Amino acid sequence: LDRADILYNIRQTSRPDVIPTQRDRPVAVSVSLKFINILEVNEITNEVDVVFWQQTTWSDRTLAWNSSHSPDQVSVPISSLWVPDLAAYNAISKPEVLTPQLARVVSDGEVLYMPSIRQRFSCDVSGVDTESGATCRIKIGSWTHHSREISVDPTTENSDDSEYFSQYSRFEILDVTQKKNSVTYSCCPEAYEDVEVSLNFRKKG
Amino acid sequence: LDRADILYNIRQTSRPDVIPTQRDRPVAVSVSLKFINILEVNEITNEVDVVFWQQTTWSDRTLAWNSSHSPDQVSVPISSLWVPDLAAYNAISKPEVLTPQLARVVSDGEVLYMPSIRQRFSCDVSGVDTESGATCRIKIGSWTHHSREISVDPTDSEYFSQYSRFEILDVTQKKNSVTYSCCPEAYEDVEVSLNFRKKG
Amino acid sequence: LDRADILYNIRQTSRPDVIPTQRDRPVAVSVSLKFINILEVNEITNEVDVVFWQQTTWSDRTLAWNSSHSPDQVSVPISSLWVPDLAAYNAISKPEVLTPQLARVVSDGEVLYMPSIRQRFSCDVSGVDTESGATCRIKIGSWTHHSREISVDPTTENSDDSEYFSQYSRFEILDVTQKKNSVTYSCCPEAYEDVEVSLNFRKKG
Amino acid sequence: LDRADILYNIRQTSRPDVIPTQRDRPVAVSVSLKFINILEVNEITNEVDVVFWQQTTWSDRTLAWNSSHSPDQVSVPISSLWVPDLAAYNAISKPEVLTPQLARVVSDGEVLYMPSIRQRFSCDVSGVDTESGATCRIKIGSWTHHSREISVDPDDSEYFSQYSRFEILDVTQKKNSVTYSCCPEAYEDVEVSLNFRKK
Amino acid sequence: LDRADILYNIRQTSRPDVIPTQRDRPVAVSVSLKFINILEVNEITNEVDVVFWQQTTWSDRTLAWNSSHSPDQVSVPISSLWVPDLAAYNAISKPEVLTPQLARVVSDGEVLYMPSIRQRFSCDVSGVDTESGATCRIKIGSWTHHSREISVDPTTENDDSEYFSQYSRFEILDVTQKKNSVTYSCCPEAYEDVEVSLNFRKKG
Amino acid sequence: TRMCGSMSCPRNGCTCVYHWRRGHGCSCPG
Amino acid sequence: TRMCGSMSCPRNGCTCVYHWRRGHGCSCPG
Amino acid sequence: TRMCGSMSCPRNGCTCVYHWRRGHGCSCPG
Repeated sequence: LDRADILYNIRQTSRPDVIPTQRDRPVAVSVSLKFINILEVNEITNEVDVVFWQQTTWSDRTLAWNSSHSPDQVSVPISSLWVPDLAAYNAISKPEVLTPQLARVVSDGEVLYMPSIRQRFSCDVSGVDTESGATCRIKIGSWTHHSREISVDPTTENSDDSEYFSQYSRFEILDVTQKKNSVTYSCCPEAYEDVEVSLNFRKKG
Repeated sequence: LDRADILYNIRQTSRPDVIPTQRDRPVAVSVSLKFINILEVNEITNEVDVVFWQQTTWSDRTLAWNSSHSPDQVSVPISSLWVPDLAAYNAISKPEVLTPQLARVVSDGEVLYMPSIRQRFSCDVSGVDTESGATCRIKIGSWTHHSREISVDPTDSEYFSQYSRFEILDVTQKKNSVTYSCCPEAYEDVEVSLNFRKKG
Repeated sequence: LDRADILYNIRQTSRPDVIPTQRDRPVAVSVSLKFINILEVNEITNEVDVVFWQQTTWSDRTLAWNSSHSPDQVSVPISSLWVPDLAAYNAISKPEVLTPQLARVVSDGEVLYMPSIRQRFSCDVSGVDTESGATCRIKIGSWTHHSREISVDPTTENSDDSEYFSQYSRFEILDVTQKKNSVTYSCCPEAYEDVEVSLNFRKKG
Repeated sequence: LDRADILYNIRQTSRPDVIPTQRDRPVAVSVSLKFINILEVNEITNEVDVVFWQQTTWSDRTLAWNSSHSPDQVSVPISSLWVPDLAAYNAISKPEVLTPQLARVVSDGEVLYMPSIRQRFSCDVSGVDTESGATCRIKIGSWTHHSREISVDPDDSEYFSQYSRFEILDVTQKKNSVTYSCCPEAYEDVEVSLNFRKK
Repeated sequence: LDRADILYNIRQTSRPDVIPTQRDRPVAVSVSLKFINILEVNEITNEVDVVFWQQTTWSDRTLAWNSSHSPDQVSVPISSLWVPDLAAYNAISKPEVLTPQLARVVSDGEVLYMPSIRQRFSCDVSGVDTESGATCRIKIGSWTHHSREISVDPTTENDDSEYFSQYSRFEILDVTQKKNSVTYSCCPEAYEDVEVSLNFRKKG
Repeated sequence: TRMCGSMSCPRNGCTCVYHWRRGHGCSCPG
Repeated sequence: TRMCGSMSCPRNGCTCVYHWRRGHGCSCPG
Repeated sequence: TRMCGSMSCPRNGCTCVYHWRRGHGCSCPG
């Protein structure tokens, strides 16, 4: 198979508006934020303006192809694929995507989408000028699917907190933590899952 | 039916640009605003910048399914269904929709659309710095369908950011009728009253 | 007929990129600007930001249907219809449409489009702080069509300074005036029509 | 022919991504700026924010029709037509088009497109507060086509806003032909000089 | 062939969402920034606002045609063509494209795309007020492709080469372009970028 | 009658204008 | 008049330019 | 010659990098 053939098969097989649940098990989405920059902090409005890479992955086995004598991956426009309907529950601006809107599809059906995103959040910004610093919490989950349809887990990773953080930023990263929540109601046997990302940062100086 | 089949049947059956009136009753739209944050307030200009989840629901019986081996709900892009043409009569900015443009269809034909919206309003902003606070009204209703075609009904600030500069004293939601000299018919709305103040 | 049938016939009959002239005769467009709010003023640049409802109507009798046992109107996305190419000749920003992009078609062929528009105009803004106030002039006409294709007239009203104008605005309306202009050139027998709306407003004390 | 027929034939015949060169010869585009307003000026940064009508015309003879017993012109969306790929070489913002994107096509194949545009420029700026004033130059030409494909050729205050902080002393429009050592063909622009000052 | 024929054939044949490989060699992309203006600089925030021409070229052999008795080039909308997925790793705003989105296609299959772009970067900026000046580095590479799919090289390499305004508050001391190749012990393929270094200062 | 270039104007209270292709014109009220 | 790199300018009043692929050039009046 | 993690760099003048999925790497000139 060549790259054109792979892209053709992916288009025929991917239904961008249909979650690729396989035998009604949930699609396992993994997500992790890598912070690149913290741009503006606002004492008055309690807003922080942040740039981050959103490492997002999931599997759609129906996309798979045999990769002996064929490329093992391709890059595919996201409009040709189902992507999870992730949202930051407490974002106060729309996410500005800075990068080409392409995902990487592996021959086994794994999908890797890592947009660079610029977005404002609500933050307690008083302690930004203190030793302990301020903390921004970003809560990310599926906007419309519960836990029987999408599961959301923090990727477990090594790389330093500030590994890709601009050294020319006015702020420094003290700590990033990424933990999972399940909100569950007496209504339903299913839960709503999110990843809570905590960004502990302060001004240098 | 699987999710793909449901979406297929919805596309065959749904007319996204036709109000799903059945049998000359108005289509009953229920709307409720859950406030997430208040960003900027201006006592001088009477402008407020607000983030809210607009919980919208209605019924479209033609979307229902009853088949065995089927999900109880699906998520669908809004371009695949009729959604009400709601507008804030007193907005002074275009609504910035922050979330994916998907609606939830329940197998009984109920539709749930809950966008997170950021929007500026012209509003009574008096006493934001006082104990009693300010009370800002948001009027939401159908832009083009009058009260014989769409009705609007309202449906505990669990969702409000604790890192906001303001706190919510009270939200109340009443039903009303707009009329203007342009148009001979009346348009139902929900008037949402947001009583809030600066934290001290 | 049901609503879907009506919308089907409207799409077959209305050609969005063809003016619906019926024989020789011009499409008669009526327009009225209803001011909702005056938002931002700039002393330095002499710009004013204005929100207004642009009440626009016209007839396309070929859209008409018998309504006695059918809906008397429908709401139709504007991309399915011809709408006039109206423009504010002297705007200094693009018009931001704030409302759903739908028009009303009545069973007699009348078309009603009333977007809420936010747009910047050039204004004397020192005078906004004076007793006499400032005046913002908005000149509206067809951008490309002359009077034998589209005629543009101010709607006949029964109204006010306002029931439309926000009572929470920093400004108050002293006066609104509406005149028509008909511009003719010695080359050509046709006229170019606009409606000039003058908004005299000032700060409340 | 009626208006619908004309628009149908224009769509069949116009190829919006194909320059309508007739034989070897260039499409002759004429362009002229009418200034409506100058909004913000910055003597420090040398940035100016300007609104202007860009009167643009050219011919595409393949669009022509017989106009006895038919309309002599029609209005056509520009997405149905080839339009020249004009750009202001020294703009520092994207052009905000303020008006409906329609052109006028005459039955002889002449095309008239006149968008109102708001755009920021890098510009001299000095002496805006003086009697002589400042002069801002705007250079407009084809972004990708040379002179064998497109040629570019050229009252004052008649549409200039009465509420502007500035007044127009003079506008002049001259043509340039730039030639480069690689190629025998030239790149044509119109240089518009706007001499203005504070009132 | 006339221009219309060429544009018709280009629309058939070109796959805008498929990298135009030819015989599983990488597509060789060459890129260079030409700076036109530096608009805002911030010593406090380390943000710079820049206007630049992004000179980009590559080949797509499938577009080629015989050019005797035919035009040797045409202009083609980029929505009809594959374009490389380049990105500035340290951009903090979306790139605002200021110019018509057309590329030049040569009869041999070469593509020349030179958008004028306005973009903000996070950048050093410290000695902007000094004789030596500040240096802003911009790192550009393919967002999703490695070196066996796309290779990225600086175009054969120039300075303030009579692109830069003269009405700007700043002057260009030097622009330099170097290439990097990042390789990991997992994988045989490399990840390529071009580092563009803009050394500029305030006049006065 | 008000005269704009070579043109005599249909009506009262007019006003002169010039269009870059169509020539001298009369902008007339009402 | 002007020499602009390897280019001798066709007339008077010409200024210099460089394009990264087309070379040194003369921007000329008329 | 530079070692990045367990990896020996192909040539001199290389710097070290760590990618969250690919591991230790060498960023090399040329």
